[PDB]
Amino acid sequence: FKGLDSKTFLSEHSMDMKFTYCDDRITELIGYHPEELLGRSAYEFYHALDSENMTKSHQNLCTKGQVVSGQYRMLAKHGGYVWLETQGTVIYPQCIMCVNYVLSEIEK
Amino acid sequence: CQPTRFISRHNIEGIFTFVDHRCVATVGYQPQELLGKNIVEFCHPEDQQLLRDSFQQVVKLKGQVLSVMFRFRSKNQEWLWMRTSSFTFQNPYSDEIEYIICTNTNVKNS
Ligand SMILES: O=[N+]([O-])c1cc(C(F)(F)F)ccc1NCc1ccsc1
Repeated sequence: FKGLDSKTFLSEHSMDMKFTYCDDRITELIGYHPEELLGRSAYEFYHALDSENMTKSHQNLCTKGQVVSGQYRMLAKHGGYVWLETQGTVIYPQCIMCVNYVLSEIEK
Repeated sequence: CQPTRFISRHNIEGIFTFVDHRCVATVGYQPQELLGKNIVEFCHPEDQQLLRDSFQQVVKLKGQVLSVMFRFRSKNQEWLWMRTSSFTFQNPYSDEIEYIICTNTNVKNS
Protein backbone atom coordinates (compact mmCIF):
# COMPACT_ATOMS: atom_id res chain seq x y z
CA PHE A 1 0.00 0.00 0.00
CA LYS A 2 1.25 3.41 -1.11
CA GLY A 3 0.21 6.97 -0.10
CA LEU A 4 -1.27 9.35 -2.73
CA ASP A 5 1.85 11.48 -3.23
CA SER A 6 3.90 8.34 -4.01
CA LYS A 7 1.54 7.29 -6.82
CA THR A 8 1.50 10.57 -8.74
CA PHE A 9 4.15 11.96 -11.09
CA LEU A 10 4.28 15.15 -13.14
CA SER A 11 5.46 15.27 -16.70
CA GLU A 12 5.87 17.95 -19.35
CA HIS A 13 5.67 17.43 -23.10
CA SER A 14 6.15 19.27 -26.35
CA MET A 15 3.02 19.52 -28.52
CA ASP A 16 4.02 16.25 -30.23
CA MET A 17 3.83 14.45 -26.82
CA LYS A 18 7.64 14.09 -26.60
CA PHE A 19 8.70 14.14 -22.92
CA THR A 20 10.56 17.33 -21.99
CA TYR A 21 10.47 16.74 -18.21
CA CYS A 22 9.40 13.96 -15.81
CA ASP A 23 9.62 13.96 -12.02
CA ASP A 24 11.58 11.15 -10.33
CA ARG A 25 8.47 9.58 -8.76
CA ILE A 26 8.09 7.59 -12.01
CA THR A 27 11.19 5.49 -11.22
CA GLU A 28 9.77 3.64 -8.19
CA LEU A 29 6.43 3.27 -9.98
CA ILE A 30 7.28 2.26 -13.55
CA GLY A 31 11.06 1.81 -13.55
CA TYR A 32 12.17 4.59 -15.89
CA HIS A 33 14.75 7.24 -15.18
CA PRO A 34 13.39 10.60 -16.28
CA GLU A 35 16.48 11.32 -18.42
CA GLU A 36 15.80 8.18 -20.56
CA LEU A 37 12.27 9.44 -21.38
CA LEU A 38 13.26 12.85 -22.73
CA GLY A 39 12.75 13.28 -26.45
CA ARG A 40 10.60 10.17 -26.71
CA SER A 41 6.94 10.47 -27.62
CA ALA A 42 4.41 9.37 -25.01
CA TYR A 43 2.86 7.30 -27.80
CA GLU A 44 5.87 4.91 -27.65
CA PHE A 45 4.62 3.80 -24.23
CA TYR A 46 0.89 3.26 -24.69
CA HIS A 47 -0.54 -0.27 -24.87
CA ALA A 48 -1.68 -1.19 -28.39
CA LEU A 49 -5.26 -1.56 -27.15
CA ASP A 50 -5.30 2.04 -25.85
CA SER A 51 -3.59 3.74 -28.81
CA GLU A 52 -6.66 4.85 -30.76
CA ASN A 53 -8.26 6.21 -27.55
CA MET A 54 -5.12 8.12 -26.55
CA THR A 55 -4.95 9.65 -30.06
CA LYS A 56 -8.52 10.94 -29.56
CA SER A 57 -7.73 12.31 -26.08
CA HIS A 58 -4.68 14.11 -27.50
CA GLN A 59 -6.99 15.64 -30.13
CA ASN A 60 -9.42 16.79 -27.41
CA LEU A 61 -6.56 18.24 -25.35
CA CYS A 62 -5.25 20.29 -28.28
CA THR A 63 -8.75 21.45 -29.24
CA LYS A 64 -10.02 22.32 -25.75
CA GLY A 65 -6.83 23.07 -23.81
CA GLN A 66 -7.46 20.45 -21.11
CA VAL A 67 -8.41 16.74 -20.97
CA VAL A 68 -8.77 13.86 -18.54
CA SER A 69 -7.58 10.68 -20.26
CA GLY A 70 -9.52 7.47 -19.81
CA GLN A 71 -7.79 4.67 -17.95
CA TYR A 72 -4.86 3.47 -20.01
CA ARG A 73 -1.82 1.20 -19.78
CA MET A 74 1.76 2.45 -19.87
CA LEU A 75 4.56 0.04 -20.80
CA ALA A 76 6.91 -0.46 -17.82
CA LYS A 77 10.66 -0.44 -18.06
CA HIS A 78 11.23 -4.11 -17.15
CA GLY A 79 8.14 -5.47 -18.89
CA GLY A 80 4.44 -5.47 -18.24
CA TYR A 81 2.12 -2.50 -17.95
CA VAL A 82 0.82 -0.12 -15.30
CA TRP A 83 -2.67 1.37 -15.45
CA LEU A 84 -2.71 5.18 -15.30
CA GLU A 85 -4.99 8.16 -15.59
CA THR A 86 -3.71 11.55 -16.68
CA GLN A 87 -5.03 15.08 -16.42
CA GLY A 88 -3.43 17.10 -19.32
CA THR A 89 -3.32 20.89 -19.68
CA VAL A 90 -1.94 22.93 -22.58
CA ILE A 91 0.20 25.93 -21.57
CA TYR A 92 -0.22 28.83 -24.03
CA PRO A 93 0.62 26.51 -27.37
CA GLN A 94 4.00 26.19 -25.52
CA CYS A 95 3.85 22.70 -23.93
CA ILE A 96 1.60 20.16 -22.26
CA MET A 97 1.61 19.63 -18.47
CA CYS A 98 0.47 16.26 -17.26
CA VAL A 99 -0.52 15.04 -13.81
CA ASN A 100 -0.25 11.24 -13.97
CA TYR A 101 -1.64 8.89 -11.32
CA VAL A 102 -1.04 5.19 -11.11
CA LEU A 103 -4.10 2.92 -10.73
CA SER A 104 -2.32 -0.46 -10.47
CA GLU A 105 0.80 -2.43 -9.73
CA ILE A 106 2.90 -3.48 -12.72
CA GLU A 107 1.01 -6.33 -14.46
CA LYS A 108 2.92 -8.78 -16.70
CA CYS B 1 14.73 28.76 -29.24
CA GLN B 2 13.38 26.95 -26.17
CA PRO B 3 11.94 29.35 -23.55
CA THR B 4 13.57 28.95 -20.13
CA ARG B 5 11.08 27.50 -17.66
CA PHE B 6 10.60 25.26 -14.66
CA ILE B 7 7.71 23.53 -12.96
CA SER B 8 6.78 23.98 -9.30
CA ARG B 9 4.05 22.71 -6.95
CA HIS B 10 2.61 24.94 -4.20
CA ASN B 11 0.25 24.65 -1.34
CA ILE B 12 -2.81 26.89 -1.54
CA GLU B 13 -0.95 29.54 0.55
CA GLY B 14 1.81 29.70 -2.08
CA ILE B 15 4.62 27.74 -0.38
CA PHE B 16 6.91 25.81 -2.81
CA THR B 17 6.43 22.10 -2.04
CA PHE B 18 8.16 20.81 -5.18
CA VAL B 19 10.68 22.49 -7.52
CA ASP B 20 11.99 21.16 -10.86
CA HIS B 21 15.84 21.49 -11.14
CA ARG B 22 15.38 23.59 -14.31
CA CYS B 23 14.92 26.41 -11.81
CA VAL B 24 18.71 26.79 -11.63
CA ALA B 25 18.90 27.77 -15.30
CA THR B 26 15.70 29.90 -15.09
CA VAL B 27 16.21 31.97 -11.91
CA GLY B 28 19.56 30.76 -10.56
CA TYR B 29 18.56 29.10 -7.30
CA GLN B 30 18.92 25.45 -6.31
CA PRO B 31 15.59 23.77 -5.50
CA GLN B 32 16.56 23.80 -1.80
CA GLU B 33 16.67 27.62 -1.87
CA LEU B 34 13.00 27.77 -2.99
CA LEU B 35 11.44 24.84 -1.16
CA GLY B 36 9.54 25.92 1.96
CA LYS B 37 9.35 29.56 0.97
CA ASN B 38 6.33 31.37 -0.37
CA ILE B 39 6.56 32.33 -4.03
CA VAL B 40 5.61 35.87 -2.87
CA GLU B 41 9.05 36.05 -1.09
CA PHE B 42 10.61 36.21 -4.61
CA CYS B 43 8.13 38.66 -6.03
CA HIS B 44 8.55 42.41 -6.75
CA PRO B 45 6.76 44.57 -4.16
CA GLU B 46 4.44 46.07 -6.82
CA ASP B 47 3.38 42.56 -7.96
CA GLN B 48 3.08 40.72 -4.61
CA GLN B 49 -0.62 41.41 -4.04
CA LEU B 50 -1.47 40.36 -7.61
CA LEU B 51 0.36 37.10 -7.04
CA ARG B 52 -1.37 36.45 -3.68
CA ASP B 53 -4.73 37.18 -5.31
CA SER B 54 -3.91 34.91 -8.23
CA PHE B 55 -3.15 32.01 -5.88
CA GLN B 56 -6.39 32.76 -4.00
CA GLN B 57 -8.50 32.66 -7.21
CA VAL B 58 -6.97 29.70 -9.04
CA VAL B 59 -8.67 27.32 -6.55
CA LYS B 60 -12.10 28.78 -7.47
CA LEU B 61 -11.70 28.28 -11.21
CA LYS B 62 -12.57 24.56 -11.45
CA GLY B 63 -9.09 23.47 -12.40
CA GLN B 64 -8.78 25.88 -15.40
CA VAL B 65 -5.45 27.68 -15.94
CA LEU B 66 -4.89 31.09 -14.39
CA SER B 67 -1.90 33.07 -15.78
CA VAL B 68 -0.01 35.87 -14.02
CA MET B 69 2.96 38.02 -15.05
CA PHE B 70 5.31 39.19 -12.32
CA ARG B 71 8.87 40.20 -11.55
CA PHE B 72 10.89 37.41 -9.90
CA ARG B 73 14.11 38.16 -7.98
CA SER B 74 16.91 36.03 -9.43
CA LYS B 75 19.85 34.57 -7.49
CA ASN B 76 21.79 37.67 -8.74
CA GLN B 77 19.10 39.95 -7.12
CA GLU B 78 17.81 41.09 -10.53
CA TRP B 79 14.11 41.34 -11.47
CA LEU B 80 13.21 38.84 -14.19
CA TRP B 81 9.76 38.91 -15.84
CA MET B 82 8.01 35.59 -15.29
CA ARG B 83 4.74 34.29 -16.71
CA THR B 84 3.40 31.68 -14.34
CA SER B 85 0.58 29.48 -15.63
CA SER B 86 -1.15 27.78 -12.68
CA PHE B 87 -3.93 25.22 -12.08
CA THR B 88 -5.24 23.15 -9.20
CA PHE B 89 -5.06 19.43 -8.82
CA GLN B 90 -6.36 16.90 -6.41
CA ASN B 91 -6.53 13.17 -6.84
CA PRO B 92 -10.17 12.44 -7.65
CA TYR B 93 -10.02 9.16 -5.63
CA SER B 94 -9.36 11.31 -2.54
CA ASP B 95 -10.55 14.32 -0.60
CA GLU B 96 -7.03 15.58 0.13
CA ILE B 97 -6.60 19.32 -0.21
CA GLU B 98 -5.99 20.69 -3.70
CA TYR B 99 -2.50 21.89 -4.51
CA ILE B 100 -1.34 24.16 -7.30
CA ILE B 101 0.84 23.21 -10.29
CA CYS B 102 2.78 26.09 -11.92
CA THR B 103 4.86 26.34 -15.04
CA ASN B 104 7.09 29.42 -14.67
CA THR B 105 8.67 30.89 -17.83
CA ASN B 106 11.08 33.87 -18.18
CA VAL B 107 9.31 36.13 -20.72
CA LYS B 108 9.71 39.61 -22.27
CA ASN B 109 7.81 42.65 -21.11
CA SER B 110 7.56 44.36 -24.49
O1 LIG C 1 2.02 13.81 -23.15
N1 LIG C 1 0.71 13.85 -23.54
O2 LIG C 1 0.53 14.56 -24.53
C1 LIG C 1 -0.25 13.11 -22.85
C2 LIG C 1 -1.60 13.12 -23.25
C3 LIG C 1 -2.58 12.37 -22.58
C4 LIG C 1 -4.01 12.40 -23.05
F1 LIG C 1 -4.35 11.28 -23.66
F2 LIG C 1 -4.83 12.59 -22.03
F3 LIG C 1 -4.17 13.40 -23.89
C5 LIG C 1 -2.22 11.61 -21.49
C6 LIG C 1 -0.89 11.57 -21.07
C7 LIG C 1 0.10 12.32 -21.73
N2 LIG C 1 1.40 12.26 -21.28
C8 LIG C 1 1.81 11.50 -20.08
C9 LIG C 1 2.17 10.08 -20.38
C10 LIG C 1 2.13 9.61 -21.70
C11 LIG C 1 2.50 8.30 -21.92
S1 LIG C 1 2.86 7.72 -20.36
C12 LIG C 1 2.58 9.15 -19.42
